Amino acid sequence: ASPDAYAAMLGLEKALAKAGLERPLIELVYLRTSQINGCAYCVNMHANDARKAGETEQRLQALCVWQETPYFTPRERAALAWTEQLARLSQGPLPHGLLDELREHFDDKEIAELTLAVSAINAWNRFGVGMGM
Repeated sequence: ASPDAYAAMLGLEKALAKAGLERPLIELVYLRTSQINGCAYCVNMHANDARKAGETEQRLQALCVWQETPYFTPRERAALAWTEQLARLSQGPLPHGLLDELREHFDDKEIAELTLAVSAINAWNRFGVGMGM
């Protein structure tokens, strides 16, 4: 019964849904940050969503540890490092190179889309965790 809240939160996923970032990738972004933030609700949602959109079990189980795995592409790995360091903003400055490295795999407008995706899920993880979903 804060409907003004739920919809402010949907207006992000409404923009993301119009975003030129490929959906399998924003699902890896959502699933990975939900791992880091401990939203079990979000992890179960997007995990299955990613299944929906055709992800393999092998990559799904490797994302928890993607850094060490060959299963993700350079473009994926660059979005996953952005998402990892923006999830852990509490702990660290971002490394200076991160923005530059990102530009070697995404055009400027993809980066803003990547960034709203990661911000949107960081928001949702906080609603989930806070309300014991």
